Amino acid sequence: MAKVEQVLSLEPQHELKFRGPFTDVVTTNLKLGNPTDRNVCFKVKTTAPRRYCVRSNSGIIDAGASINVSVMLQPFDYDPNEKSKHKFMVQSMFAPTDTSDMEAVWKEAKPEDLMDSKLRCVFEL
Repeated sequence: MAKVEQVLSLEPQHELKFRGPFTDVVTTNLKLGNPTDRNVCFKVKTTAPRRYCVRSNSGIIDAGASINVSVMLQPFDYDPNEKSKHKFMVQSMFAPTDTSDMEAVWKEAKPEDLMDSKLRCVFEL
């Protein structure tokens, strides 16, 4: 668990993308914890090769650990996947232009998010 109010309080849409996604707002706000459908846990690390974004729908909650902060060791956990070459703070090289956008998100407001959001969405593929 974590600061339900400080960290999980995602409802204040102020500054972020543009508005509240349909699936994300509900799924994110609804799933303020267990990100799986089956099994009892929070996260593990290793995941399955989907190349579409850790879904963790199968309830391989052990698979849905690299979702972000859920991890306990590292937000990247790219250990077993050197070919894929991953990293969370370092990810700005792989593409994530949003890294510089982090400060710009609140500084520039939505206008900056819309640009970096559309940019990351297209780059992510």
